[PDB]
Formats: sequence, C-alpha cells, structure tokens
Amino acid sequence: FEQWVTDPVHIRPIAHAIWDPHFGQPAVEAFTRGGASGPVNISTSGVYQWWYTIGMRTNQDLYVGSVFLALVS
Amino acid sequence: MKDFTTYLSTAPVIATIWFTFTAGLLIEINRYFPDPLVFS
Amino acid sequence: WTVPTLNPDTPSPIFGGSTGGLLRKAQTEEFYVITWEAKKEQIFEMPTGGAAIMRQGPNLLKFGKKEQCLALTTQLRNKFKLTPCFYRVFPDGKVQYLHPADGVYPEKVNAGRVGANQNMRRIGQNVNPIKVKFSGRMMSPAEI
Amino acid sequence: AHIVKIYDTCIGCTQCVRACPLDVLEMVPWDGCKASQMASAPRTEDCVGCKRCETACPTDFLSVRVYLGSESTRSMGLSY
Amino acid sequence: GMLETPVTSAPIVATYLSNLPAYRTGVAPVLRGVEIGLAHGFLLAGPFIKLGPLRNVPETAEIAGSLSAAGLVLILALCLSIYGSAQFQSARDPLFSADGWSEFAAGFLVGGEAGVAWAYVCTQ
Amino acid sequence: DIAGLTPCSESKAYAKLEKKELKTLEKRLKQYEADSAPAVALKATMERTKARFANYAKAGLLCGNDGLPHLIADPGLALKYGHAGEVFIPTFGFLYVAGYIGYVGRQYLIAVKGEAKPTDKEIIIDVPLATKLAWQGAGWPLAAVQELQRGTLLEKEENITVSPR
Amino acid sequence: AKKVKIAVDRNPVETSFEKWAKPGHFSRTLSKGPNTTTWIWNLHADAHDFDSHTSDLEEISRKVFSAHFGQLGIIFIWLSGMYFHGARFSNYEAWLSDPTHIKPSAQVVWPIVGQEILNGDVGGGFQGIQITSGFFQLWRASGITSELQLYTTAIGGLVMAAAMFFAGWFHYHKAAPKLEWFQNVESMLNHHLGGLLGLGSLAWAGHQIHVSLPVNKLLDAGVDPKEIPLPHDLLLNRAIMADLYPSFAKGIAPFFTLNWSEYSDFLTFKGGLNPVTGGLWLSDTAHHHVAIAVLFLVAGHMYRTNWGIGHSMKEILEAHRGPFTGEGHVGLYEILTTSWHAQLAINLALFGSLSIIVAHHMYAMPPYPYLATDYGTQLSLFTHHTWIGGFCIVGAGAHAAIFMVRDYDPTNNYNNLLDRVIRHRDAIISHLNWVCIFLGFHSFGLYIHNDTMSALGRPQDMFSDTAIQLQPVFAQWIQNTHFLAPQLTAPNALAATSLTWGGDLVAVGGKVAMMPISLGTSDFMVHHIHAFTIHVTVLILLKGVLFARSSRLIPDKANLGFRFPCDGPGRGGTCQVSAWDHVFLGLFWMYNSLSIVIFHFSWKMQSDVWGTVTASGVSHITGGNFAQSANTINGWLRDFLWAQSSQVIQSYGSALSAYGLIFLGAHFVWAFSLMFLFSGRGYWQELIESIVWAHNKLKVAPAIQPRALSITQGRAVGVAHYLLGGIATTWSFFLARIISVG
Ligand code: CLA
Ligand code: CLA
Ligand code: CLA
Ligand code: CLA
Ligand code: CLA
Ligand SMILES: CC1=C(C/C=C(\C)CCC[C@H](C)CCC[C@H](C)CCCC(C)C)C(=O)c2ccccc2C1=O
Repeated sequence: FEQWVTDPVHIRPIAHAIWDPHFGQPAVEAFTRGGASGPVNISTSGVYQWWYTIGMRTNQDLYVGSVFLALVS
Repeated sequence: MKDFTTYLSTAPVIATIWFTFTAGLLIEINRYFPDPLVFS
Repeated sequence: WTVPTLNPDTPSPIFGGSTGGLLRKAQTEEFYVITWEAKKEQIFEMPTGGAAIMRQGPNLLKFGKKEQCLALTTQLRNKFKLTPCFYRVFPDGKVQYLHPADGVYPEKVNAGRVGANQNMRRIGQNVNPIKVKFSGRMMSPAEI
Repeated sequence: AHIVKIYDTCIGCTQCVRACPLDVLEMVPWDGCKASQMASAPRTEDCVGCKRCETACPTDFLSVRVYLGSESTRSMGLSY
Repeated sequence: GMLETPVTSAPIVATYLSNLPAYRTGVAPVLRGVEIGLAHGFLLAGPFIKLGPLRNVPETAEIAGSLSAAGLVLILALCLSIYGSAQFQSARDPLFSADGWSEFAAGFLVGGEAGVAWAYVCTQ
Repeated sequence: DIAGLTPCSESKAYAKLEKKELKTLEKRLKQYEADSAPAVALKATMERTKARFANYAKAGLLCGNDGLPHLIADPGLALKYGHAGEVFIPTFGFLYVAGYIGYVGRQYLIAVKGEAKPTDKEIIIDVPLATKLAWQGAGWPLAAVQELQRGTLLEKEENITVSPR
Repeated sequence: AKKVKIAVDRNPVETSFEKWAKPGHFSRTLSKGPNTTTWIWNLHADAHDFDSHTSDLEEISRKVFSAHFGQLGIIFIWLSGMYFHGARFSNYEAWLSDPTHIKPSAQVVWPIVGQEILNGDVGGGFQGIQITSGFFQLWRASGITSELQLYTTAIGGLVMAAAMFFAGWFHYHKAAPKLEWFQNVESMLNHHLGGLLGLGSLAWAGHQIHVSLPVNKLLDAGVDPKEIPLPHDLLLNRAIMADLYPSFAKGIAPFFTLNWSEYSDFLTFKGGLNPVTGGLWLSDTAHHHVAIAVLFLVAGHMYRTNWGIGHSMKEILEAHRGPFTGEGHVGLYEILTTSWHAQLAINLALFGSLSIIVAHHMYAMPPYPYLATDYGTQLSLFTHHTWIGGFCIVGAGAHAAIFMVRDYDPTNNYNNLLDRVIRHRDAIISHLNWVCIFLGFHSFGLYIHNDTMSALGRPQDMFSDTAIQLQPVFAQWIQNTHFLAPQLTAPNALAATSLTWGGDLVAVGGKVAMMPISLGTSDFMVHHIHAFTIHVTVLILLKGVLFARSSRLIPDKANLGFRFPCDGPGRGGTCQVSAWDHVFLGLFWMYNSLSIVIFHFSWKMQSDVWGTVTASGVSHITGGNFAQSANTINGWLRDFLWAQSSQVIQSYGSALSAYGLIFLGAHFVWAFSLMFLFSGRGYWQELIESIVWAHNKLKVAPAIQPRALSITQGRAVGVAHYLLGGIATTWSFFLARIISVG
C-alpha cells in the first residue's frame, strides 16, 4: 500500500502472500512481482483505491483500522 | 375415395401441404423481388 | 377365526439361492416370514430374483422387508389362487402376525373393523397453514 | 411415519386398498355412501409413501391423501 | 439361503482367514493391534519413498518418504480411535467393545510407527 | 442526419463495402471460362449485388459509421423524415396478416364446438369449412371490432374455471 | 419332424383406406380418439410396438416381415438418389481425370436468398457442396467411368424400391407367411449364410474379376477414362482380358483342373497399399471375396432342414452342459424362436459392434482408390460408423430389457444359464461398479495429476514420455509382431496388412496416405479412458437388464412395465427406476464415450499420420503436438478444441459458411434440451393452466385439452435434443476443419 500510493497508475496492488508447499520453483518465481519478498496475489477488489481516497496513507493507518474493527467485531 | 380424401384431411397431411404452399409462395416472392429490406 | 401360530419347521420351496436374500438387518432388527399351502408342485418367481419350485403342501419363505412378502402374496393369489399369510419375526424370538389382520383380506369389507385416520370433511375444508403454526412441531392442516 | 387421511368423499370403490403394496389400508362399514363402506388407514407405520392409493382413487379431488413425514427403516423401504 | 460359492465357502480360504490377526480370537486386542499395525506400517513406506516429491534426491528421499508414512499412520490411528467411540457406546470377541477397540487403536499406533521405523532401518 | 447517421447514398463506408463484395466475386470469376455455367452464375450474383446497393441508396436509408443501413422505429421520426417503410408501415402489414390467421382459426374453433364430436374435427380438418372461413377472414378487423362492441368477444368471468385462492 | 415348407394364408387383410382415416385403429386404448393432447404423442409412440397391439405371435411376425420390406424400399430410394445425384449434379467425370486436385461434389443449391455462396469452387469447372461420403472412391473401384452408368443404376434403384414396396404389400395383404414358416431358424441360417452372404460374395467377385480389375488396371496406368474398353467388351472379348491378365488365355480349365496357381496374376496376396492410388490392391480384394464366398457356402450346409444330414440347433445347445452352470443352455432355443425382442437384442449388439470394427479397419486399410489422401472422407467415414455402432449397442440393452419384462417366463427358465445370472446380479453389478470407480480414478485422475503438476511448475512430476512414463508395452509388442509377420508366420504374404504396424509411409499426390502409428504415454492414457467410459456404459445398461423385473427397492418392478416414470416419492424417492430409464441414462454415457473416441482419432491422425510430404520429410497438419499436449485436460482444451475450431468460426463469407451456422445452431439445440432434462412436468402443467385461461377468456380454447408432456416424454425429448445438438456440433466442427486444411 505505501508503495502503491506513490505511483498508483503503474503499480499492481497486492492482496496477500502465498505459502503453498506444493509450488515448484517456476511457480514461486512466476508469482513474485510488485517488488514483493515472495509470491503474492494481485488484488482486484479495489480496496486500495477506496482506502486511499478516504485518507489512508501508511501501513500504520491500516493496522489501527484493523485492530479497531476486530474490537468492534 | 371418400376415405382417401379423409386421410388427406388429417392434421399432418394438411400441415405438409399448407406449409409447402406457404413456403413456396415466400420462396417465389423472393425469387422475383430479391433482397427486400424496406417497403419503399 | 383365530390368529395362526407360525411353525418354524415348515418346509421351504426348492430354491438354489441368490444374492438378493436376507442381510445383516434380519439378525439385528427384524425379518418377515410368509407361509401358504400348495395344491401341486409349481414354479413361481421369487421377488428377490430367480425361480423357485413350491412343494406340495405347506411352504415357508423368509424375506427382508414387508413389501417383498406382500409382493409374493399378490403373485400367489392372482395366478395360483392361493391364500398366503405372513408374519413379522424379531431377533428375540417374538412373532407378530399380519395380513390378514382379522383373517379377511382388507379389500373385502368386514364387520368389527374400526375406522382409522378418517376425516369427516373434504380436502377443501382444511384450515390454512397459519392456523396450525407454532404447534410445537411441523403439522399439516390435515392432521388437526 | 407418513400420514394418510381418508376424507368423506370416499365412494367405497376399494381401489385404494387393492393398489396399496404394503397392506396399509382396509375397508370398513359406513353409512355415508351407496356402497356403505369407507376406506381406512389403520397401519400407517408400514406406509412407504408410494402414493399408489392416490393414483387409484376415482373421486375428484382425491378422497385418500398421503402426507410424507418422518422417515424410518419401514417408511424408507430398506431391507438392510 | 445365500448363494453358495467356493470363494464364499471353501476350506482352504476359511483356514487362511482364521489365522489372520483380525480373526484370531483368544489374543488380547492390544497385541492384535500391534501385529496388524506392523504389517501395514512396513508397507506404507514403499510408495512414499519411490514416488514422492523428493524421490530423486539421493539421501533425502528415504527420510522424507518414511516421515510421511509415519504421518499417515498417525492419521489412521485417529480414524481407528474415533470409530470405536462412535460404534461402541453402550459381543463375543473382546475386540468389538468400547474397551477392546481403544486398546486396539493404541496398539496400531505403536505397531504402525514401529513398522515405519523398521522399514527405514532396512534402507539405512 | 438522424442520431448522427448519414444517408447511405452519401456514405463513404457504404460505397467501399460494395467494392469489397464485388471484388470477392470477381476474384472467383477469373478462374472459369467466359460463358461457362459457373461464370454465368457468378455474373448473375454480381448483378444482384449491384442492384441491391442501388436499391438501398435509392430507398433513402441511413448508414452508420459501419456503413450499413440502420432502421428508424419511432413513428414520429419515421413520418417526419420519410422512413415510414422501414418499421412503421411493415408494423401494420404484419398485424393484418397475424390477425387474419388468428381470427380465421378462432372462427373455425367456434364452428366445430357445435358439432357432436369437436375433437375429431380438430385432428381431421373439415377442409370445406376451413376454406370458407379462410376467405371471409379478409375483413377480420371490421368483424373483430364489432364483436368487441357487442360484448361477445370475451367469456364471462363466471363461466371460466379457476383454481382455489 | 415337422417338414420345412412354404406356408401362407390367402388374403389375410383387405387393402382399404378406411383405417387410414381412423388414427389409433391399431390400439384399443387410442381407437376412441383424442380428448387431451397426450393422445397425439401416444399415437406415434406406440405405432410400431406391434407386440403390445396384439398377443398373437403370428400377427406380430407378419407385421415385422412387411415393415422390413418398407425399410428396404426406403434404402433403395436413398441409394437411387445418391447414384442419380452423382450422374446429374456432380463433377465425377472431371474427378476421374484429376482425382488428386478436384474435390468430390454431388450437391448443388439453387440461387435463392443468397444461398448460392454455398456452391463453392470444387474444381473441374464445377460449383457445388463438397461431399465426404466417399461415393466417388467407391464408384471408381467398381469401374464406373461415365454418368450414364451412374444414371442406369439410379433407375434400377427405383425399380428395386418399387419391388420392395410391392413385396411388403404382397406378403401382408395377399400371401402372409404363417407362424410355423417364421420359426425355421435352421433353414433361414442356411439360406442367409450360403445364399445371402455366400452367393453375394461370389457374385461381387465376378464383378471385380471381370469389370473392376481391368478398368482400374488401365486407370492406374494413366489411360484416359473415355478411352478405356467398356465392361461388356472386356466380358465378350477374352483377347482383351488376356492382354491385361495372361491367365485368361487358359479359360476356366485351371479352375477345374486345380491348377489354381495359374490365376496368380489377378488373384494375389500382396498386402499393403497400392502405391499409385494409396488403396488396397483390387487383385487382393478379389481373392478375398472368392475365399469368403467358399467359406460361407460351406457354412450354409451345416443345419438340418429336410434330409437328415446336418445339425439341430436345439441339440447343440442342450449338449453344452457343464458342472459350474447347472442345466446350461437349456431353454434358449425356445426363447430365441418365440421372442422377437430377444433376437433384436443380440443382432443390434453384434451389428453395432461390427459397425465400429468397420471404422477401425477401413481407415487402417483404405480399401478404395484415393480414399486415404482425402482426409475429409477418412474422418467422416470413421466418425459416421462409430456413431452408428454406438446407437445400436444401446438399443441392444433396450431390447434385452424389453424381453426381460414381457417375454420372460420363469417356468421355462429354472436353473439354466439365464436363471443363474439373475440369481447373482448383485455380485455382478457390485463388481462392475468397483471396476468403473477404479478405472475412473486411475485414468482420469492421471490427467488431473498432470494438470495440477503442470500448473505448479513441476513438469518433471507429470506422467509423460519426458517424465514418469506409461508405455503401452503390450500394444507395442503386437505392432512389431504384425510388422514381421510376412517373414515367418505369413510367408506367402508380400507385405503387412497395414502400414500402421511399421515400415515406410505411402504418399499419393504429395500427401501421406498411411504411415506407422507410434503408441506412447498419451496413447496409454487415452486408451484407458476408453476402457473406463465403455465399462460405465455396460454398467448402466447391464444393470437395467438384470434389475428389469425386480430389485431390493421395487420388488414387483415387472408389473409396473418396461417404461414408467417412477413408483412415487416413497422409500425416499424412486425416480428413474424402470429399465427404460437405464437406456435413457446409457445414451448419455455412450455419447460421452464415443465423443472421446472421435476426438482421439481426429487429433492423433492430424498430429502423427496426415500431412504433406516434401523434400525434407513429413510435416503433419498439427505438427506432432499430440504426444506432448494430450496428457493434460488443458492441452485438449487449448490445442484441440480451441485451436482447431478456428476454421469453423471463420467460415462466414465462404462456401463453408453453412458449417458455421450449424455449429451455432447445434450449440443452441443442445442447450435447449437442458430445459427438458432439468425440469419436471408439474411446473409446466400449471403454466398451461394460466395460458388456457387466456384462451378461455377469448373463446379460443381448444377442444383437445392441452397437457404438459408426460414424465417419460420429457426425458425422451431431452435426450434426443441433447444428442442431436452435441453430435451436430462435432459434425460441423470436424467437416469445416478437415475440409479447410485436409
Ligand atoms: C414507445 C414510446 C415512444 C417514445 C419513447 C417516443 C419518443 C419520441 N417520439 Mg414518438 N411516438 C410513439 C412512441 C414513442 N415515441 C408512438 C406510439 C407514436 C404514435 C404512433 C408516436 C408519435 C410521435 C410523433 C408524432 C412525434 C414523436 C416524437 C418523438 C420524440 C420527441 C417527443 C416524444 O415523443 O417524447 C417522449 C415520448 C413520450 C412521452 C411518449 C408519447 C409521445 C407522443 C405520442 C408524441 C409527442 C410529440 C411531441 C408533442 C412533439 C413536439 C415537438 C418536438 C420537436 C419537441 C422522441 C424521440 C416527435 C419527434 O419526431 O421529435 C423529433 C414527434 O413529432 N413521436
Ligand atoms: C396403397 C396401398 C395400401 C393400403 C390401402 C393399405 C391399407 C392398410 N394396410 Mg397396408 N401396406 C402397404 C400398402 C397398403 N396398405 C404396403 C406397401 C406395405 C408394405 C410396407 C404394407 C404393410 C402393412 C402393414 C405391415 C400393416 C398394414 C396395415 C394396413 C391397414 C392400416 C394402414 C394404415 O393405417 O396406414 C396409415 C399409415 C401411414 C400413412 C404411414 C405410411 C408409412 C410409410 C412406410 C412411409 C414412411 C415414410 C418415412 C417415415 C419417411 C421419413 C420421415 C421423415 C422425413 C420425417 C390397412 C388395411 C396394418 C394393418 O392391417 O393393421 C391391422 C398393418 O399392420 N399394411
Ligand atoms: C458369379 C460370378 C461369376 C460369373 C457370373 C462369371 C462369369 C463369367 N466368367 Mg468368371 N470367374 C469368377 C466368377 C464369375 N464369372 C471367379 C470367382 C473366377 C476366379 C476363379 C473367375 C474366373 C474366370 C475366368 C478365368 C474366365 C471367366 C470367364 C467368365 C465368362 C465365361 C464363363 C464360361 O465359360 O461359362 C461357360 C458356360 C456357362 C457359364 C453356362 C451359361 C448358361 C446360360 C446363361 C444359360 C441360358 C439358358 C437360356 C434358357 C437361354 C436363353 C433363351 C432366351 C434368349 C430365349 C463369364 C462372363 C471366362 C471369360 O470369357 O472371361 C472373359 C474366362 O476365361 N471367369
Ligand atoms: C433395428 C432397429 C430397431 C428396431 C426395429 C426397433 C424397434 C422397436 N423399438 Mg427400439 N431401439 C433401437 C433400435 C430398434 N428398435 C435402438 C438403436 C435404440 C437405442 C436408441 C432403441 C431404443 C428403444 C427404446 C428406448 C424403445 C424402443 C422401442 C421399440 C419399439 C417401438 C418403437 C416405436 O414405436 O417407435 C416409434 C417411433 C418414433 C416415436 C420416432 C422417433 C423419432 C426419433 C426420436 C427422432 C430422432 C432424430 C432424427 C432421427 C433426426 C432429426 C430429425 C429432424 C426432423 C430434426 C419397437 C419394437 C420402444 C418400446 O416400447 O419397445 C417395446 C421403446 O421404449 N427402442
Ligand atoms: C464431469 C462430470 C461428471 C463426473 C465427474 C462424474 C463422475 C462420476 N459419475 Mg457421473 N454423470 C454425469 C457427469 C459426471 N459424472 C452426467 C452429466 C450424468 C447424466 C447423464 C451422469 C450420470 C452418471 C451415471 C448414471 C453414472 C455415473 C457414474 C459416475 C462415476 C464413475 C466412476 C467413478 O467413481 O469414477 C471416479 C470418480 C471420478 C473420476 C470423479 C473425479 C475424481 C477426482 C478427479 C479425483 C478425486 C479427488 C481427490 C480425492 C481430492 C479431493 C479433495 C477434497 C476432498 C478437499 C463417478 C462418481 C457411474 C457410477 O456411479 O459408477 C460407479 C454411474 O453409474 N454418472
Ligand atoms: C418445455 C417443457 C414442456 C412444455 C412443452 C410442450 C407442451 C410441448 C410443445 C410442443 C408444441 C410446440 C406444441 C404443439 C403444436 C401443435 C402441433 C400446433 C402447431 C401448429 C403450427 C404452428 C405448426 C413440458 O411439457 C415438459 C414436460 C416434462 C419435462 C419438461 C418439460 C419442458 O421442459
């Protein structure tokens, strides 16, 4: 998110990381993208654009929101 | 002959003649007036 | 007419056997026994598959469910004009008799029977489902 | 166990009793019809729900009705 | 009665089955569990080692395959245990009882893992 | 023109489309003889193609950017700009025939309901009666309206069976 | 000892149109006329169910015999049309001169509504639809060289069609054979073995020896067709025949003096394919039909009719009695002489299996000239005769179950082979059930294993030739054994029967006619798919036959009949228990299994056999991608269905544009069928009630009460549309593809 907010036009958002022991090495390399540490999925739900529009700018902004909603749950 | 003409009056026989006639009329019209798209 | 008593030693038809017979249910829950008298030796069709020869005189068969016994009863009555009767037998040794319940086949009206599950109304006079709601269980308007 | 009900439009034709493949129904005396007999359902615990009785009833609408209910070894028609 | 057949009713076949651990009555359920567990556990290692994902590694293939065979024996032991819990909640053989089956499942785990370990020692 | 369309007679894409179709036909032509059977058939096709493109332009149709005729369905726009022959006039052409067929069939169905065995008059058609009703259907719109005003077109609500409610 | 003799009845029935005007006359139920629309469907459904109209076997047999004359008369009209259209609307004469460059065509369309574009450029200064029926190759092999010869056959075909319809009328209304006549099975086999097959083979050998061989010998030499001697000149002038085949100079003396080696020049045993035409040697084909003629004529003298010598079929059956099977084949003779359905069940089974064997042998041993290099004809013929065989086999199950319900009588069957089979049906179905589950996992699971390993980037873990291998070692051994047969086991054969076993390819006109076919891991996997889908189809159909009369669910299923929808929602639900429904389900699985068979054939041929020969070597249509790609489901989707459907979807605007339209239309009919399969008539009867109300409101309600289709007719309408749509989709896809590239 913090990298995407800088250049949203030319960066694919990341949904979450992948830890699949069944993967082979070509699969691990194939899904590594976006400057991530390892394999990741690209987000398609638009939460990046939504959260960026409503004023979120850093990962700590998302962390505080996550703990707040877990408490509300 | 009365029974034979009764057989020709059965639904499948009538439909075959009727649609054969109906199709022939439409086919012939398009043979002499090819490509009708607008009444004009 | 009195309730017949089953005779476990009654001879059985001449049948080789099949894979369509009794299962473990007969040893744990129940099974059914059908008996009848045969005027002459004849070939009939087993509801479990195959053909069997009925001995002259008493015959006895064991089946896994009631419908199988009453399927053979229909064949014996309609074609061979016999009068079979069958029981329900439990693993504990108890024997329950049925069909004919009172000795007369149900198709024929008999005095002494008490009507059961008879509604003195038409189907169109049942109440609406809303009026039998929250009655403790799923209940149709026909039940009340 | 299924539920089987006989309604007062029965004409006592006996066709439901003959059709039943499990001897669930029987005929009893009655005074509400010309035949002076009515169908009865004393042994519904053996009913399997085939609805052969409803197929055989001449009256309109039916005079015998089967409402499928709780299942069991007998009503599910199992031999195992 | 049931359709007689040599496979269903033969002398040679009957004697062979009567000597198997499952049908050999008079033996404590735990001991039968160990005897059955050892046989299956020993075989269970074969396919994992030869056709596993790490089969082509020289030395890791033996370890990885056997370690996966040990895991499957553990899962099977759980299946045996819960089966006894569901089946026996309230007869001739002690095995078919709540007490007997629980001992049987425990023996299978001990025998099965021993068989998997014994199979590994054979390789190295 | 209408909705940004242009007359096909003035459309560049429309003209180019005709050349493409004629070019395809000409390419196949040059592999035959001058007056062989295949050549004559191909020439006949080309004549119909040229006639078709002249007729549509002469009809004053509208072509889009695709260079294909588009039809106008609004009665106001059609009568305003002389496109009544595309959809508006054919609308009343079809309804006359559709009502003709339906009215003739309804007359026959009523006619045989009075017979002793109506069912046998439906699988086995009474051809003399059907031809009689076929010709009298030309005036169905007049007959149809008069039935409506006299109240004999529709059944009474009390004579129609309905399910419990 | 009832003598074998002709027995008929005079004027059994009167020829009148009275009953033509009374629909339903044949059945007591339908004779009263319609009250609901259900009557109309019942009229057509039961029209040919003779066994249910009357209980008299003699009356049933007479209808069957004449209904067969009507079928023969229809085939002659159809055959006559094919020969006539070859004479008047085809480019056959041009094709004879340049067979390798001119596409066969025998259908021409009229110039209306712009459909004349379907008259494509096929060659020979002719425009028409290209045909894949292979009639041009058949006519050339027989020696036809002019449209006059085609025209005369068509006229003869119509005369035969008229004779067939006269025979049907004569043998039903004038002189109808009695029941005792129909039951001479020994006599019928004698005439049909030595008379129909035997003399038919000998007569055709006469045509080949005297017409086909001389004409095709000159055609292959390059002689202009118009300059070849006419077939009657070859017959009348032994001098001409001697020039082509010197053996004719000796007449028929060698035949009667047993110097049969004199005829070695036209009665050959070469084997292989003719290099010039790419088809089997006609001299080999003539010796085949001469050998087959003698074998069948001997076969026709086996059964005893009127003169003591011979076999009694009843005695043979009763003598074959073993320790494991109780009474044995006792009672089968009475079953097979009193049940038409039992006879039909056997004949459909083997006739269908034969049609499938024809498909395999004709492609591997192309019997006609220029058949092999015409890839459209090879693909069409193989696919056509596989579908015919598939439907016939499913019918064999249908009519085996009809026999079990109607014609089966326990009194005649006690402890015989038939009875004992019924008495362990649970053992049979339970074992066949497990085999199908085993075959499904270990064949289709391998494809799922490969698809997952490939998607995970683990190609080394796949089942393939470059990975874990599954070689058809048994099939490969047989291919090599047949390749070396001429050396030691068939010394007098010059070449192997087929070029599929091995050796060198034969190329005609720059295209491969046949070459060795290699079996690898993909072939191993696909073959075990065939075994899986065939075994499942047996399970469904065999289950229906064995449980037609009763089961543990419906103990009295026979009384319900052969074709009923259910026995109600009781016992949990009994939908589709009747034996008719096992045919209904079996049709889907037969369609599923044969679809893979014709996809296997189509991809394997294009990838590994068909192609263009050039200086460097053979380039195949799909470039040998079967071996590496057909081991995953994704490979079939991408490389076969998606790539090869390019031709059909680009067909618009060309002569093949018709196949594009039918490709879409077939997709439509298939999806339309799911409406009938996924729904039930309860919804539709209520829908019609509201529709009927609108008609009642307008005094336009019909006298024949509308009814939703029955439960069974919904299933029949569903499967018929499902099959038509699915099969037509492949049909369009195959022809538009192979015609475009092949
Ligand atoms: C199916 C519905 C429908 C719709 C959405 C339209 C839409 C249109 N019609 Mg059409 N029209 C229809 C059915 C319809 N019409 C029918 C059934 C008839 C009778 C056979 C007509 C007769 C008709 C005429 C005579 C005219 C239009 C016109 C129009 C346009 C503007 C006025 C209008 O109708 O506003 C929206 C539509 C409605 C609310 C439905 C009723 C419309 C009535 C019948 C016509 C109104 C005309 C209007 C008073 C003209 C004022 C001058 C205008 C330049 C502003 C518009 C494109 C006018 C036009 O050509 O404008 C360029 C015009 O002169 N229509
Ligand atoms: C003109 C001559 C003639 C006449 C008047 C009759 C009259 C009669 N026949 Mg006879 N019959 C004839 C010729 C004739 N037959 C011939 C040529 C044959 C040999 C096939 C037979 C074989 C025959 C049999 C086996 C039986 C009769 C029976 C009958 C009776 C009823 C027939 C009926 O309802 O037909 C009406 C039926 C039709 C009009 C259907 C015609 C079917 C033909 C074969 C055409 C098939 C076309 C095919 C489906 C095309 C494909 C369709 C696709 C394109 C959609 C009646 C006494 C029946 C009887 O006596 O029952 C008690 C009976 O069982 N006939
Ligand atoms: C059924 C198949 C068949 C038929 C019909 C023929 C027919 C023929 N073959 Mg062939 N042939 C066949 C199979 C057949 N062959 C096979 C399988 C082989 C391989 C072994 C051969 C090998 C072969 C050779 C090597 C030769 C022939 C030849 C012939 C011709 C003369 C035979 C001869 O001398 O007959 C002798 C006599 C008879 C057959 C008897 C004729 C009886 C007549 C028809 C009786 C008429 C009676 C009547 C009342 C009179 C009319 C009265 C009326 C006008 C009023 C003849 C056209 C010869 C030939 O000429 O080839 C070009 C020849 O050399 N064939
Ligand atoms: C030699 C072949 C043969 C023969 C002689 C018979 C004969 C018979 N079969 Mg059998 N059958 C066969 C093959 C054969 N079958 C095959 C191959 C199958 C597998 C599909 C079956 C499956 C089968 C079933 C499931 C049943 C029969 C039944 C019957 C009996 C009544 C048939 C009837 O009334 O049809 C009347 C004919 C029709 C209603 C016409 C059917 C039209 C089809 C569905 C059209 C399909 C599309 C078309 C071919 C192409 C497109 C058309 C175009 C217009 C779009 C009769 C004894 C029935 C019976 O009761 O037997 C005791 C029965 O239930 N057969
Ligand atoms: C793609 C669709 C599909 C599939 C997968 C199946 C599957 C099956 N059908 Mg069915 N069927 C279908 C469509 C399908 N059918 C349709 C459309 C119809 C209507 C005409 C029918 C009608 C029908 C009938 C009438 C019969 C079958 C039968 C069968 C079975 C064949 C034998 C077997 O067990 O194979 C093995 C099973 C498979 C190949 C299924 C897929 C297995 C995967 C690839 C591997 C296992 C997964 C693995 C354990 C991982 C799971 C992880 C997860 C738990 C987290 C099987 C369960 C026959 C049967 O029951 O035979 C015993 C049978 O009689 N089918
Ligand atoms: C659609 C559908 C129907 C409704 C379909 C019906 C009633 C068949 C309709 C057939 C035709 C279209 C109606 C009869 C047409 C007449 C012969 C008149 C035609 C006159 C000219 C136009 C030719 C069922 O009855 C049904 C039953 C069981 C399972 C599924 C279904 C199902 O899916």
